[PDB]
Amino acid sequence: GYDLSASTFSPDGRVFQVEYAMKAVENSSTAIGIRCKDGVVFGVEKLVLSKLYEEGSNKRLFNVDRHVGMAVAGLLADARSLADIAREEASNFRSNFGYNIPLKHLADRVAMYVHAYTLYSAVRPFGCSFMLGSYSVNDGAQLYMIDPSGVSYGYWGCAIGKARQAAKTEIEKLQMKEMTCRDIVKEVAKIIYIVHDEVKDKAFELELSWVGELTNGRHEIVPKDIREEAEKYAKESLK
Amino acid sequence: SYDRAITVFSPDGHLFQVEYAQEAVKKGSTAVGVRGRDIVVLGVEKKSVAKLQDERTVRKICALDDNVCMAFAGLTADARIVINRARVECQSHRLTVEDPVTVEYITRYIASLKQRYTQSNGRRPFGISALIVGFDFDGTPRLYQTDPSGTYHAWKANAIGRGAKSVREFLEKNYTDEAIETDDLTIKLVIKALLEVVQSGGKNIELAVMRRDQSLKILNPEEIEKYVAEIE
Amino acid sequence: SRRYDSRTTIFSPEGRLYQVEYAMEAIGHAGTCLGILANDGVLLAAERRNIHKLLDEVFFSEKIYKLNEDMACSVAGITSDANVLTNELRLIAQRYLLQYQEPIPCEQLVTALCDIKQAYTQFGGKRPFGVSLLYIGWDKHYGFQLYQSDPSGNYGGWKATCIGNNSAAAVSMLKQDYKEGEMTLKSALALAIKVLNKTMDVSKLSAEKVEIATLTRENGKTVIRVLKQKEVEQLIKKHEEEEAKAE
Amino acid sequence: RGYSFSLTTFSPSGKLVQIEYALAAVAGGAPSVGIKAANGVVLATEKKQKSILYDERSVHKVEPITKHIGLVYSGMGPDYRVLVHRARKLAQQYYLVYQEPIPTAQLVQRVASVMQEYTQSGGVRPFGVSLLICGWNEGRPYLFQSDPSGAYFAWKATAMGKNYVNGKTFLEKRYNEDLELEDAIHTAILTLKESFEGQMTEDNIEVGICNEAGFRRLTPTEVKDYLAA
Amino acid sequence: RGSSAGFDRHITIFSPEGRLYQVEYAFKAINQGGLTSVAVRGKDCAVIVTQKKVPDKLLDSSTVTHLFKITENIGCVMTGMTADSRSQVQRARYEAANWKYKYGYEIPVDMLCKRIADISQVYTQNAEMRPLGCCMILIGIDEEQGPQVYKCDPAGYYCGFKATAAGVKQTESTSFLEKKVKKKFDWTFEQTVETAITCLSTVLSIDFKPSEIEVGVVTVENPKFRILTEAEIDAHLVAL
Amino acid sequence: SIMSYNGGAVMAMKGKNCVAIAADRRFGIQAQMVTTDFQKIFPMGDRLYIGLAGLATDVQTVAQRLKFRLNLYELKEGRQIKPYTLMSMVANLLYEKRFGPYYTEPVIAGLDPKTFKPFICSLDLIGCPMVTDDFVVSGTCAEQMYGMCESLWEPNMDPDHLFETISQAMLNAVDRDAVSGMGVIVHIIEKDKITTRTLKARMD
Amino acid sequence: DRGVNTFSPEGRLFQVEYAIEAIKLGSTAIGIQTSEGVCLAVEKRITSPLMEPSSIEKIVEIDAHIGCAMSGLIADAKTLIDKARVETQNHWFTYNETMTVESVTQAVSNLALQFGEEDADPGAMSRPFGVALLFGGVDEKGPQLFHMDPSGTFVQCDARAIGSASEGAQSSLQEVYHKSMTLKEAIKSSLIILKQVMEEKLNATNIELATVQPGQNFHMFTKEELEEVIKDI
Amino acid sequence: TTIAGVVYKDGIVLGADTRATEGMVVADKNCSKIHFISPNIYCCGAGTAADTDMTTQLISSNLELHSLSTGRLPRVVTANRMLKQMLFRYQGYIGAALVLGGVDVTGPHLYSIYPHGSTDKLPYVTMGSGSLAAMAVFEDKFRPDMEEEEAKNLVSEAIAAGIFNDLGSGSNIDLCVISKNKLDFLRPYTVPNKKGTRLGRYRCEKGTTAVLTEKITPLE
Amino acid sequence: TTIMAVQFDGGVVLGADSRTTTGSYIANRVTDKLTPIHDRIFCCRSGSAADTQAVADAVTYQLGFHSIELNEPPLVHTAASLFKEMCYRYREDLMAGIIIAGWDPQEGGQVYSVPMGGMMVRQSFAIGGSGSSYIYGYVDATYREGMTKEECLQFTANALALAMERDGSSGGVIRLAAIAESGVERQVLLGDQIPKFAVATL
Repeated sequence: GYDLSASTFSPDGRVFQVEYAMKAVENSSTAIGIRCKDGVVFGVEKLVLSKLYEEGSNKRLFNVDRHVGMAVAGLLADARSLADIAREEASNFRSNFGYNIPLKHLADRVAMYVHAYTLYSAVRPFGCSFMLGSYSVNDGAQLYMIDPSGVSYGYWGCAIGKARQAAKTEIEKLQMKEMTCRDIVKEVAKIIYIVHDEVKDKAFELELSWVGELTNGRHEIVPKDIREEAEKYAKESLK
Repeated sequence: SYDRAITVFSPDGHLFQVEYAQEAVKKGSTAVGVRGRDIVVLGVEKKSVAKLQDERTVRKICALDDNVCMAFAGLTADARIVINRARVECQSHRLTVEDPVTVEYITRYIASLKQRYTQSNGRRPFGISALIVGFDFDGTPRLYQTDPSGTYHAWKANAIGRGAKSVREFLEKNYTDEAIETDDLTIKLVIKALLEVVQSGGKNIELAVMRRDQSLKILNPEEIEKYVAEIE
Repeated sequence: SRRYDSRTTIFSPEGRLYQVEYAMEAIGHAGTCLGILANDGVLLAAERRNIHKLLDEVFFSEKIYKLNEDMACSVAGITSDANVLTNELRLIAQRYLLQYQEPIPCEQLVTALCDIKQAYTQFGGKRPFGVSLLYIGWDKHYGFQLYQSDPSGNYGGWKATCIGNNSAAAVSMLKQDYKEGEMTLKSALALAIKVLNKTMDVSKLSAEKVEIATLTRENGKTVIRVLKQKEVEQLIKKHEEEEAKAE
Repeated sequence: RGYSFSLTTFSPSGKLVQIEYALAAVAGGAPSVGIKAANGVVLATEKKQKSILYDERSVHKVEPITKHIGLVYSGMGPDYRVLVHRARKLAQQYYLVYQEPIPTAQLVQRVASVMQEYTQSGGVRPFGVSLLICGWNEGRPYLFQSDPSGAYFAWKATAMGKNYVNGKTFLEKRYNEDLELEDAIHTAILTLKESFEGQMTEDNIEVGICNEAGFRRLTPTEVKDYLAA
Repeated sequence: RGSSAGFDRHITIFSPEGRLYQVEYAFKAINQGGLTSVAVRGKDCAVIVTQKKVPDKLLDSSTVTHLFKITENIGCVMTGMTADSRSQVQRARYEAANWKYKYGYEIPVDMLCKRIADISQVYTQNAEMRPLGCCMILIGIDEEQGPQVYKCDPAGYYCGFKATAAGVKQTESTSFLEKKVKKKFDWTFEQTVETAITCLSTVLSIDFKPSEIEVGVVTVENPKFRILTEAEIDAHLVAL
Repeated sequence: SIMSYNGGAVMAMKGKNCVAIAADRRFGIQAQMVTTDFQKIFPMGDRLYIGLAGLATDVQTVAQRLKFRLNLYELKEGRQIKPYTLMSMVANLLYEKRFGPYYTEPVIAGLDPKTFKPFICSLDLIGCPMVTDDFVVSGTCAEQMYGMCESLWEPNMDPDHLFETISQAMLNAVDRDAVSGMGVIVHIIEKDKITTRTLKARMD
Repeated sequence: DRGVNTFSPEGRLFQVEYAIEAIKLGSTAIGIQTSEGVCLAVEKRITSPLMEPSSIEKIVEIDAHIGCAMSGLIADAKTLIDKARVETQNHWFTYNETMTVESVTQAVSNLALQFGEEDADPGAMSRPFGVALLFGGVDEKGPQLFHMDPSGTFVQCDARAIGSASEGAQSSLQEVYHKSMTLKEAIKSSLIILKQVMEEKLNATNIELATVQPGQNFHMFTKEELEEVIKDI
Repeated sequence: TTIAGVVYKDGIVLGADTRATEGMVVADKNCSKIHFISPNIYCCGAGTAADTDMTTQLISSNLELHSLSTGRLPRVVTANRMLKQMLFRYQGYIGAALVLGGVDVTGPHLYSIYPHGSTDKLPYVTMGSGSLAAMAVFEDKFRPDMEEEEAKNLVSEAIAAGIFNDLGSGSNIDLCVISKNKLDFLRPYTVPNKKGTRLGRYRCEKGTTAVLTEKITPLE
Repeated sequence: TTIMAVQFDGGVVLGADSRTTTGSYIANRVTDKLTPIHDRIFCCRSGSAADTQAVADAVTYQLGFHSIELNEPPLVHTAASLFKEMCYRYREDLMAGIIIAGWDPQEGGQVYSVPMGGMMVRQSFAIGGSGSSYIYGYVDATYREGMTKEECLQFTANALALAMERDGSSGGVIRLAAIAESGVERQVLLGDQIPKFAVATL
């Protein structure tokens, strides 16, 4: 009975309620994010369950500040909760220090909020991983990813979701360090379609959002003129 | 603050902690109250006298106000909390109404307090029942009984404690207008009901009688043997 | 968390409080403590437990703990929980004096501790105090008094009672050699040593294994006086010799 | 949010088993010996580190509370320190009220009343620490033991830790009531020798004395002088 | 051997042998990261060396670190659960700044390990919370005492060390490195870095690259905590 | 001046191996007396008395708050209090309500219970302790009996000289004060006995 | 083993599911809404002959225009019917109007499911209420009658029986009710159905009847008034 | 009140008067105004004397907590910052007027601490009602790095200048010399003025005072 | 009090008097009103000394904890914002007129005056204190865009010397502090090093 609480280690030193909560992320569809020379491009394989949902429901790409975006994967109600936490931390930073929050600090303030629910029996861990991404002129492009345990690492590319391992091999053969943001979007859409299973989970709507030098460091959804010119590019190499 | 639901429902709709607090009442010493025409008589059954009690301070008939006095059965320590909180409410009611309480008012206060610990967090129910007797300003005698559930009823005669299933079967066949006529014959109706339950017998009971103004007085031990010899 | 809780303040299906009844058995293996009411005083006769050879003699007693100018107690059970109770009785005894400028009546002090003890048996989810404890005292309204207070929170006034180990055998001996309205103080000291022989399993007494305190009135002032070692050794020898003159 | 229920409850035999199990934590700890002489109290314990890499001059097991009260433990290391910093705080809360150095009995009554509280408060285990507490007040030496229940006992001499029952029998032979302090330090070191399992040096033990000059623990230069005899 | 009765398996209450069965599992939680940290103090220096396993090619290796800067003069290395690691670092950084605000001088390594261990004791005594599955090793330069290497653990025990290891190969690298606390002083100068690296190199059998470890130093000539660059580590790794 | 509402004058004087404390007997309103038996000297020990002047509700409150804390002290500590320690007990009690103070300036006078060393003290209304070896005064006629005791006090007085000094310094001060008087009570605290003499004063 | 706020695998929220089974042990109460008034009739369930039956107040005044009928755990109702009475007086205080019968039922049923054991209040309900309540009165919309199951589900009913014999008296209410019957014919219909379902012999001591008309206020029948109705049955 | 401090070569010298007035009438001939904080830090106190008692006793107890926790000698910057952060918290409603001074491991340090919570670290400060008289001696005759005999003679001349010129100062001069080695708390360092010799004798005979009633209760 | 900070290309030059008055008595004549908030960020303090020393110690705590988390040397605007948030929350309790100057790698030598009330403006030079009123015409006449480090040191010294001459609440010595990329070069102008200005004849 070593797995009913987050305030309980296993006899081999594991907190299973944390490790069960990251099975919930592994049951969610794959969201990837690639840090390049000009910025960060997110991409979510958003599984649309019913035909009755409007195109844009259950949105997985969040704006947590005007320069920071958030791609989530996992239990979506927990993800919208942490998006509000990351918005409050980015708000309180500007109200106390007067400038846009660095992505290093914002990722660490939110990961220590996630970590705070891995310690007690009064709460459960969050059932979501989520990537953060921003661009500054001074700080450059940055991509951090926070696990349900509360650990935050910087990435050149992260691939949370079901096809986590299969998407990491596609990001690893990409050489993102020299490529620009309009070239990464054509590649993120390739990686999303190649890891999507056209047998198990049927319908899916691609969601793409960058933040980079071409937006003067603003995070926004990729426009449909550039989005459709990458979905057409992705199907042409899917053969 | 310890906020945990102690009294919860069970399948078939029972509150176990309320039912188990009523088993604490049935393990207590037997208390009998009957209601006469201008007299109310409370009597409790002292289980053991032991020749070493200072009997002044284990009396089970208290006095809530000048017009209201009660007798309990069950957990003696739970009663003393109920007796004292009823005495505070009887004084707050003289403060705000400029009148002594009615007997049904302090019965409602005791019952709603007993209901409150069956439904609040972190509390067990009181393990007591309370036979409350008194007189109105009109002079009508009253006799009430609260349960650990918080339910209260008026009674012509009632019995709580151990053996009360047999004392109430006695009183339902012997309570009439003729035995409730004389004030002394009303007092022997409690003593006859107690001696059916006292398994050792004798002058090992306690009994308090309250008439109208010139109010409550608990009867002495040799003043109780005068009635027990008149029923021998 | 509901898993880790033990539910200390619930009822048994027979109508019992387990943690109260389990605290009562902590006391039946504690030091034997008795109290006897006389016509001019009340005494306490605690059998001393900490009787090791390498113990010092710091503070006035081992299990007495005078509460007031006019009343003292005596504890048996958990030693540590008794110290929390006896600080609390001294606060109640001094909050009455602060509020009324009269000493606390002894029944009103026992009642107030027994409300604190009852409150841990009904709400809060804590364990009860596993301390039953005696009380001796004087007040204006009834004079010399003797009380006992179980961990349930109910109390009683006694003429002679006993708590601790072999209390049931000690009570029955106090049912027969105690006379109501006829016990002097010096007769009650000899009854205390008589009970502390057939209820202590050792061969005899030595006054390092007992502690006696008497409470009397002397010129309008209550004196509480723990008897010294020679004062009890004379009482042991007055009973160790008089038992030879009865067989 | 914090548990509000007692983790220490009565067993059906009438025992507080979490206290009885915290005594087992004490009786597995390192041996600590206290001896009250006629002009001082010596507190000695086995300060035997696990490896050579551990700095012996870093942490201390004989800790002063005031200038005149020090104490030592057998049991758990970290539970001692929360209890030894509150003891230092209770000793100064007395001094702010009364402007008198706290009596040694009064400090032990305040520390043990804390240790009682974590046997009854919600969501806490007891301390796994017994305390030998020494002090010099009113021209008299004092030695107290504070058990994990919260019970305190004044001792002429006693011992805790591993082999405490064998060690306390050794105190009952070699304890005179009219010793001096310098003759009690040797008999305290010899009790730590009756169960040591090795060759004890100036760094493998820790000695603290309390005479009318106050409390101090002995320097390792001073421990070597007493080990020569 | 070890008995168990009740909820000794789940909350920090006492075993029947008085063991804190739950606190001993947080020490197993330190080995879950798979890493080993080595700390050693010289005469004018104190060095921390830990493994740097960037297991993914896509990790930014500038962020994969276990060395942390608590104050300008106190450095840290962490071993164990990486999220519990970062929480204790922020609590150490916070407790070290209240010292400067309340007392006006820089906190010692003495009293920063003592306060962090007093926080960790509260987790081992309250049932509502688990211990942190991580251990902190702090280094620094005191004014009078010199170089200090102090390690606190999940139990709340914070003792001082001439040389410490932590993590998976902790026992293999304490039994090794206690043999170099033999004849004089483990070469107590600036090439105790070489003592720290060859200790970690032996128990891992790795013979590290320039960027497979990370080294943190303090000195008396430079009391500020510095993280060595991979060009500075390869100046030491090529010397052995 | 709110401490001149009820009036009052308490003075304590040190002798050789004995102390003396003295007070007036008048209870009053701003200029009106009600009783001539008002207690201002309270027995805080076997041979240790406190004397309180000032506002009469605080003369009664602080003496009861101190009797509260001292009886807790004497039960817990198992001994009688030392006169220096009572001084720190009063100084904690008066400072704990600093903003909104008890309007009393108490003097204490007693003997060390194991040395018989004489001790007198004076406190301000927010508890600033003054230990002197000559004399301490407190009340409405402070200046009347500062200069009166600066002349009559001699070091190392016998108990009979100490009574004739503190009583000639109380009488000549409160007969020069309007709201102090109606009698003077004097306690001579020696090692073997406490002698208490009320003495003939002007009843105007 | 499980908390008070726990859903069944069928999604039923256990403690409410068991508080509904508590009502089936309480005495039978009948309400009938006609266009000329509502009637509330309840079995008293006299346990002992020594019990004075004038204290079994299973029908109470809420305001002058609303009366309530209870079944189940009568002690649990007294906190609901006191919150009912204070809410009507707070509505009269603020708005100088009588509160409607629906909104008194809506306010009381907001207290159902307001229980819990995780900081719901410093004093909060540990458990749901073991009562069903039949509110009945005349508002500006006319005569109305409401049910108040412990799930906080409140429903307007034309005729509704609650208690130990509800399933069987609700089968009798659906046969004899129609939307134009009179209050005299509803009082009489509420006693033929109480005759089928009561254990003891139905007299004017073990029943309790009260009506609310549009003209008159709430009133409860006396001993002399009930004797006329029982002879008609 | 006249309190002063100075910093000499290898230590620090504090000084104070002994007069405590209840308005314009002298209450205490022999008030002690230099207060213990640690064995290396003392503090002179001016202004509200009950505030300086109950403030320096708390910072002394807080540094008694702090010293044997850390296991080393406390610092004068620590005693400063406990004082100034407490006096700022009460916003000047407690009148602690302080000449904190001492020698820690970093050297001799002296602070003046104003009741609103501002501090200042000078080689010489004076506080109190006779402070302006005592600064005139220090602005005249202070030079840096003096000997102990030169610095004790300067603080005693500064305190005496407050004694003979301020009405709220007098009766004696307390000194406190704190160095790295010694601690000389010189309680009557100088008696500049003493009481005149009584030319008469006014002792009353036994029986000069009439009594009304008399109780004698003997003691055990 | 007379405080001053002048920005040049590559850093800032600070300046203060040393006189703290308790009324018209000089309680301290050698104060350091240039409190270091971090390694390249100071503040100048005018107003209530208990207020400005408590705010500067609070912001030094908040800025040093900010820089230890972010692992970056902090911005001068970040320090000035912490002063602004401090003495705007407590503007009816803290009578504190602050000017913040410093250097940061991002946007160079910066000056921020946060006067009483808690507004914050970046200025190319700003003065504050009771003696600042006496030199507004002088600093507006001879300020020039593009002064060097030693040319701003002469300008801050001349303006503080003119205000010490006319204000009773200003005097003592001139404390200068030049903060640049390399570090802080503090200097004290004492006695005959204060710039002298001629009084009228006859």
